[PDB]
Amino acid sequence: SRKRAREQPSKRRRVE
Amino acid sequence: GTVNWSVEDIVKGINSNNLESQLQATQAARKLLSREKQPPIDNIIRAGLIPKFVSFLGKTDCSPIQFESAWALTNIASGTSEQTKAVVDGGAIPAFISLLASPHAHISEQAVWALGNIAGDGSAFRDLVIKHGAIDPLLALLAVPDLSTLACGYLRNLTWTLSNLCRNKNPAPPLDAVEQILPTLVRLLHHNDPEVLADSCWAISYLTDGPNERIEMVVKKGVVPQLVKLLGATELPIVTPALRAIGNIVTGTDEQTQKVIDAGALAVFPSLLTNPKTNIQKEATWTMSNITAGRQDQIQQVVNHGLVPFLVGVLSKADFKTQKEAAWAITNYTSGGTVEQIVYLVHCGIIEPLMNLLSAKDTKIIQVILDAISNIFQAAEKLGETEKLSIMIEECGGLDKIEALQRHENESVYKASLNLIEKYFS
Repeated sequence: SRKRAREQPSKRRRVE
Repeated sequence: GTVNWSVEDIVKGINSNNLESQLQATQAARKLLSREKQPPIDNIIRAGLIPKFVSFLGKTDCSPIQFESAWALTNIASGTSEQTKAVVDGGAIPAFISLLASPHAHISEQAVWALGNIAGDGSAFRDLVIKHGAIDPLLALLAVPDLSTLACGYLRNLTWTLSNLCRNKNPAPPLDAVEQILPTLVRLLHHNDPEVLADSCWAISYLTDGPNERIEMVVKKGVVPQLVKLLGATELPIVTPALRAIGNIVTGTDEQTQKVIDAGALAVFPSLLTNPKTNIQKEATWTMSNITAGRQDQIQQVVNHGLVPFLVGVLSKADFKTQKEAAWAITNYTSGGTVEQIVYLVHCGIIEPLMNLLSAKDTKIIQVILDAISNIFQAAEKLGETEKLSIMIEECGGLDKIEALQRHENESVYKASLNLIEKYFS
């Protein structure tokens, strides 16, 4: 076929 | 009180065998680890504090130390893979899963968050969190008749953690885990909080980033109409993953692609293809290129929605990466389209911007464009209009770009290019 393959953080620190 | 303790003093308090002293020291550790700049994560690990923190997670009679240690460990696990590994190596996974059942919302919430950081490390820890049985108690927290009754911060953390269970490849998440999560994810995808919607869309984008069998699992859940709706959101953090998920789905079968079209996605594309965010334009143009790689009736829908002029526009002026997706969209269109569809494309003005891109210093886009031109000439042959096309190309200066390409280093370029000149220009 002609189909082709080709910002949320993976981790978050709790601050304050 | 517990502000700016040294690690040495934290160690002293933790080693005291006085639970209240240990609580004060754990809180002090939490404050070091929660500070705005450069938390001393490695220093805390080197001090050997992780096993103590993990033991404190089980202190049911002292909910404050459960909370403080949960927060401390969450932040250690938020760091590098080695830092996350230290937390896992200390036995934290089952201890956090046990805390999901805590009567204290702020504690169960912290456990949700910590497990999200651990799963977020990559496929191995994601799958290990799943093996320890995290999914059933996570989903149980969302088993309410109306999600609106839950605290919004609480709901956002649960959604984010669930999205990390859907994330990553090599391998993708276990099929049974995906099936187990999907119904709750669909419910979150209909919830009216912008952050829950964004993270739900991210999760769906991960689940659709794979083989057609994975796409089908999602499409079958009937989420495409809701994705198309979110595609029209005013919040960029929602539009971005909604568009990625839609883009992923149209890499699938012609039938999966058709669900996207039936849901009304094409009507959103005039705005997506002119979006002031470069990344949105690029993703939308990539998506269009996979739709024009579809059936002739799907190409016809692209035509009917008036999207061909928008493709001419992106080809004429856009970030170069987007222009390359547009070149692909055109080559696919000309490869699969009818003669009539191809004629329509030329009438929309595709030739001049196509020729202008032949001066790009990118071998791939040159090959893609020469292919398109060849495809368009083949259509001209069927109408006996190779000359008219030959003239259009000369007039916009395309011929002495093609002529110059006959001397190009890449074999295909010089070769295709030679072919075109003799064949239609000689």
